[PDB]
Amino acid sequence: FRKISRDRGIIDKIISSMAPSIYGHRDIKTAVACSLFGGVPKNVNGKHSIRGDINVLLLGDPGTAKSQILKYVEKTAHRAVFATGQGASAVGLTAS
Amino acid sequence: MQNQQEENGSEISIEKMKRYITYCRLKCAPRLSPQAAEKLSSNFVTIR
Ligand SMILES: Nc1ncnc2c1ncn2[C@@H]1O[C@H](COP(=O)(O)OP(=O)(O)OP(O)(O)=S)[C@@H](O)[C@H]1O
Ligand SMILES: [Mg+2]
Repeated sequence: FRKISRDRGIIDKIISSMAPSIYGHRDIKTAVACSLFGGVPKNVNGKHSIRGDINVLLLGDPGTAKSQILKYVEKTAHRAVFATGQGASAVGLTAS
Repeated sequence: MQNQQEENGSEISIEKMKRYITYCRLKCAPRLSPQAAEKLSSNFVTIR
């Protein structure tokens, strides 16, 4: 990991490794890379809290392969939970 | 900077603020003085 991260083009290589079945959507793959790697959540002096994870919204016309990107993130991430609004065969987002 | 100011005393700690708010809520319930009433009665009718 240290050897491959020492390379200068590590970020572009990671972005290109995002979702190999998806073609030509480099900006989406970059946003997915930021969301998967994440930032640092910080609580300064206890009182003030700052969120440290990236929220990404893919707004697209249908047939633009957003779903395959979501399944790629599900296979890739450590703890990825898939939920859907229209469908029913999924874990709900509301606590019960 | 917040830690240095809390050591200085120009800002006090959040749990201590919570406990102080509880203390002041149970202990103190102020009254307005009669000399403080006519000023409110004037500064309330000038707005109207
Ligand atoms: N850039 C792309 N690269 C590879 N496959 C693509 C690309 N764009 C579309 N597809 C294919 O087009 C189809 C779209 O299917 P889905 O991604 O499941 O549907 P969708 O893109 O989420 O759009 P919806 O669900 O109707 S809003 C899949 O077979 C994808 O593989
Ligand atoms: Mg879809």
